[PDB]
Amino acid sequence: PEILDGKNVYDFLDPEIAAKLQALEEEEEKLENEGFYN
Amino acid sequence: SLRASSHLNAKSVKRRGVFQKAVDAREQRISDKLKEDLLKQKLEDLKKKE
Amino acid sequence: MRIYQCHFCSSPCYPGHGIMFVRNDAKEFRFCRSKCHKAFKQRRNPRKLKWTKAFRKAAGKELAVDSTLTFAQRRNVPVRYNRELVATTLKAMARIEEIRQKRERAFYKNRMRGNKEKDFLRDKKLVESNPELLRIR
Amino acid sequence: APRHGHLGFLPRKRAASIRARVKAFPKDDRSKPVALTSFLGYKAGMTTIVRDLDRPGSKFHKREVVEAVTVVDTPPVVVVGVVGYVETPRGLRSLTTVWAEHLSDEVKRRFYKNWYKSKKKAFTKYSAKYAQDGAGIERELARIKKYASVVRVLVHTQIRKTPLAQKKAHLAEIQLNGGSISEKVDWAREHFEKTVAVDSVFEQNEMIDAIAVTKGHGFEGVTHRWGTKKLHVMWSVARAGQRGYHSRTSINHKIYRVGKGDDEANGATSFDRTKKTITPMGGFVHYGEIKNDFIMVKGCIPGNRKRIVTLRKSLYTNTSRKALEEVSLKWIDTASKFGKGRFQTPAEKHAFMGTLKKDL
Amino acid sequence: SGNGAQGTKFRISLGLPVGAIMNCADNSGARNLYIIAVKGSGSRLNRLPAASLGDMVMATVKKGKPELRKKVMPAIVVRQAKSWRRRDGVFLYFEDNAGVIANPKGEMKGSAITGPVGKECADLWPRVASNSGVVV
Amino acid sequence: MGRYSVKRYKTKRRTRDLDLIYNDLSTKESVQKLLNQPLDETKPGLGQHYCIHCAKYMETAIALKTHLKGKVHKRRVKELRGVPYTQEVSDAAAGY
Amino acid sequence: ATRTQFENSNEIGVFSKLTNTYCLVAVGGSENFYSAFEAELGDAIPIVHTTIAGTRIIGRMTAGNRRGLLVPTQTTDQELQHLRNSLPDSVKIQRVEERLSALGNVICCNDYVALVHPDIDRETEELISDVLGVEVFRQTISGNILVGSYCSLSNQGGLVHPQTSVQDQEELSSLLQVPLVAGTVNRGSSVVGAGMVVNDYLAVTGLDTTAPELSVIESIFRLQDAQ
RNA sequence: GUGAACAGCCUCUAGUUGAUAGAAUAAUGUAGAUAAGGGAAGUCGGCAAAAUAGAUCCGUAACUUCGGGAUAAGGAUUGGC
RNA sequence: GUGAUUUAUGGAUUAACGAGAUUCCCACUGUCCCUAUCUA
RNA sequence: GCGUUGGAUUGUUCACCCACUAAUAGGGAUACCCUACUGAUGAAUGUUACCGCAAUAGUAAUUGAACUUAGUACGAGAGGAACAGUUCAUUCGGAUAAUUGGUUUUUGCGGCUGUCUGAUCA
RNA sequence: UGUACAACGGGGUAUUGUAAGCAGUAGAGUAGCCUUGUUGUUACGAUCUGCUGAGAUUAAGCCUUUGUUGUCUGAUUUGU
Ligand SMILES: [Zn+2]
Repeated sequence: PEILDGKNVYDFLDPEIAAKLQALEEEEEKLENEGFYN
Repeated sequence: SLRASSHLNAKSVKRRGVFQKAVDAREQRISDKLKEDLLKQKLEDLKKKE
Repeated sequence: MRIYQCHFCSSPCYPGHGIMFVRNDAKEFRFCRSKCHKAFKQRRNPRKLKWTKAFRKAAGKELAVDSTLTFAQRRNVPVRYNRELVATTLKAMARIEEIRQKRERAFYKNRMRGNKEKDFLRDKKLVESNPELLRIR
Repeated sequence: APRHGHLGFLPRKRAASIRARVKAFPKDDRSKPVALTSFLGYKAGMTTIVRDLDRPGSKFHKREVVEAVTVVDTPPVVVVGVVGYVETPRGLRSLTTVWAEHLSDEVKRRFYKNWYKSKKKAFTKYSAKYAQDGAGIERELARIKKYASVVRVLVHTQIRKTPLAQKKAHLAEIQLNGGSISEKVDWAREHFEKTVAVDSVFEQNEMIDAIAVTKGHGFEGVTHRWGTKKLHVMWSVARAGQRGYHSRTSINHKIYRVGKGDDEANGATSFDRTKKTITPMGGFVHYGEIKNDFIMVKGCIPGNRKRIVTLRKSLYTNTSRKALEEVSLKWIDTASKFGKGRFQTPAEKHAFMGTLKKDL
Repeated sequence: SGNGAQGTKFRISLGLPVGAIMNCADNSGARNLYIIAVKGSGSRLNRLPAASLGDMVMATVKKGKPELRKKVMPAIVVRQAKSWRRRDGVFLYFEDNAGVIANPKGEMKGSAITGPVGKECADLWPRVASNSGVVV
Repeated sequence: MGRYSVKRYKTKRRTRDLDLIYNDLSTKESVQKLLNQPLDETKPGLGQHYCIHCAKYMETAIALKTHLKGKVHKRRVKELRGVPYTQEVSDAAAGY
Repeated sequence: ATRTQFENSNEIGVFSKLTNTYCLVAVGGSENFYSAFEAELGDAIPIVHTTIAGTRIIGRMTAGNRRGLLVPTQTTDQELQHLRNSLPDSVKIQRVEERLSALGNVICCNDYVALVHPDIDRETEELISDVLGVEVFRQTISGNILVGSYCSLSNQGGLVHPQTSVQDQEELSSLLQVPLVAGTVNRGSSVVGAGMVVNDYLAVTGLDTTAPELSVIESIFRLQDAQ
């Protein structure tokens, strides 16, 4: 595919990207419940 | 030149080759769609008939 | 391809648009458009300018530094083109921009909260300083 | 030196109709089924395209290269009637027309010229002639089955299905390149009040001919008309006159795409994976949207935007490799041409700008 | 076009008429050129023969070593100072006009180069590609 | 669009850069060599009297003395305090 | 040893590149030079149709060894991806950011040691030793500053342009650690990096390369089983 | 007011609002302008257009009937609080 | 007669000046490659 | 059938060089007024409209270079085309505004000097 | 007398480049009522910082419209 709406993927592409996605999944799991997005 | 006999017949044998066969298969390929369009509109007409 | 950004604006120069100017010091300045091109010819300073992005990310508007911003730096190490990582990166990049939108909307809110209090204070200045329209109505 | 002009298109006058009229067709082949020889739609704007290149031997083999295309609105096209034509020692002769028992308001509005004051009585006797039996119709049809070595069909567009508002339908005649003229008219009779795609005539990896009328430019004199220098009478002495609005014919036109209205993400290559139709930001420039099929062809057709064109399927069996190469798109620019466009989608606009004062 | 020029040239914009001064990017110490001529010329009335990147000229040296001055020798253009279009989609330009000296065959006169050369001339002339320190 | 743009800011009259002058200030040896540039007859100031900050060759000492107490030198010496704006922040300001 | 002709040019190492574990080739014209290489070597190692920013010149815009490989800023993600997909993952691949890009012009390298410009940056000078494990030196040859153009190296031997004096020859043979010869290729073509290419078990040269030239390179690179 | 000014620009006192009008923007003309890249190659011919031009600091050769040439050349500077 | 100066169809010379005549150097630029646009 | 150049030199055509390209062959032939040429409407054909035919007239494409064949046969070698397959390019013509660059009364948006409406604003 | 047509308005695109109105413990500085500071505070003060990618413009030969408000029967000529 090599392309998205923007910021084409070869600057994104590495392994452990799902691990990073979980590393941010926990972060949004923190901030969703704190009322920060009021 | 465009219109020299040598380049011309040398192009005619090649036209008799791969290109006309590609076109002869292309016309059957597109005749398939050209005929099934009638079927699509006719099943729409069946949805009208019911 | 690349969507390589404007040297002067950090704005995306899609393929076909703009200019790649290349100096005696053998460095490309790929440009979004003529406006930014003529300004760079004119030796303007975007950090001083207000419509650009270097100034914005320097000036305490939307955060320059974060991991959601920094996930996409570069890769000078190719990765052998497996399919199954890409099958998930397509969702990763999708959700990253959603969370980034949420974060920067929250940052705009962090910049623009306390606006209604000063709005009411200026309107209170108005109603206290002009009670004559209140005699009228 | 050369002559500061051509001589072929010498009576440089305006044409008589904006419909550039088909004059040539490739002859026939009476072994195939019927294939329509032409089609027609309305030019809308231009875009830019990059394309990975399977051209064996060329300098740009297996490379990305940017090129430039046009786009035309190509709705489905309904058939309304036929005509026959017979060889004489004068030329050809229209000997019968036959129509298709129910006609749209659009074509009834074409044949009339001041619509709303009209009683719109266009075919009210013809539909009455379409009796319980269609006797006179079959009379004047099997005649053509006997005679009429070559046969054409009438078409009209569905122009209400375009962003454009003219309300009027552009007739034409179209030649066939099948055999068995009885089968031709039988096919067409079944196709009466039935409509036809553009992916059912054309496909990718194709060459076409584009015949249209140019943009007008008024009465420009010699220096910009012929590109001649600046400080009895012969007809080639580069005298001023009307430019533009001539008919022309442009050939060897490589299609890249045969679009589809129902297909969402018409701008999608295999590469982008973005749900965007090719209608870019801002709408087209003096044309609207593309919610129908379409064509993406390289070069630049004669015309201006929101102008009609007619299409022909290259009129002979081409010989160049470029007539047979295999196309593969990599990316459609989808930016607004109402300015130096930067952004494909308004969601990308939101993403790169952020939220704003009017946003909340 | 001449000998040595492997591959064909694709059409580019044309910036350099005759009488157009340019830099000498060589390591001989020669400093400038003054074009008089082009090889691969078009034929038309009242024209100025144009040169561009990848092209090969005959020209003088107006400033450089005196042994080479008041003498004519060939040259290749290396920097255009005018905007062109590589098909892999981008417009670009270098700032300055520059041309280096070389024999009629295509072999480079000097042994080294200062500054950037265009992708076109680099791809075209292998001895440029061997003696050049830079690409773009 | 006009005459001032083309009479000051064409591609024949360009300055050296903002960046290389910053790196020249950082590097000790560079200002030494730039001051010890020898004579050349092909300049009016004859290959000397070069201001490092304002990259121009004056012809005498008074054109340095009056130039240093001026509003043009203020510009360069104020801009050379902060960051020299290389391509890094241009990359950085949109998530690169 | 074999002479070989690119399309009508005798200079090979401007249009192609070699290592002990793989080989590169441009895609200019027709697929005959790749067949020419595989006629000698075969499927012992990968031979790869490759490009650099759509350019034909890989032989002078690239530098590497059997341990690792380097490419300049101008190259593209597509070419980098294709290089890793084509080549085994045993060898490194890496894209470099510099002011100047003429890597094969300015790197004459073999698997253990390589030479570079004096003004090359110390960042990439560290990185090349990091990726290849090779000792780096920043020198010239007879004042001729392009090192990757006028030198061709191997672990068997090497070569330099003929104008080098003998003091330069010996003091460079010290640094380079193989026997050297101030030699020629194609009737005195000064550009030896492009005029010929060499690895520990093959050399390739233009058709104009003569029999004395073949003999001296054959001896110095010790290529047959009787040298 | 401006600024050296009785140059030019704007304004108050005072006086005209007269010059056949209207609708349309096709060329070419007439006056006025801008144009990349090169920079007099064009042309009999630097014809015309265009370049610096104002004020201060330094500085200004040969030649001379010593009186000048000289706004010589040429470099820097010019806002507001 | 002749036209300042040094030294009489008048001889060698000459600073300044001339809407006096000729060649060339700088920059300048649509004179030109190559023409394009806009305004009353 | 299609093409035949850029410069250098004289009021002068006489005279004769440099370099490119495939070549840079020789010759001839005030003006609104009526005509010719370039373009534009137009009643009459019982009407008005749509689609088409095509008597006739004009006619445009050109050249070089290159991968392969092929370092082929031939030649002792130096040297070396070829036919076919394939790609580019030149000069000409016709279109087009995606993109780039040029253009500004969008007088759209800012900014500026002097001045006028007391000052800001506009 | 409608899949209607238009005049405005909204939305989309783009254009420029961050408005009037204020507020500040930024603001070289000079005076200043004297609570004689030890950021004394008060005066002026080019500008800077924030409400502000803000403001204005947008078809006259751009896109889009379930909004509002109006128009929707004037003259003439024609026959085998
Ligand atoms: Zn920008």
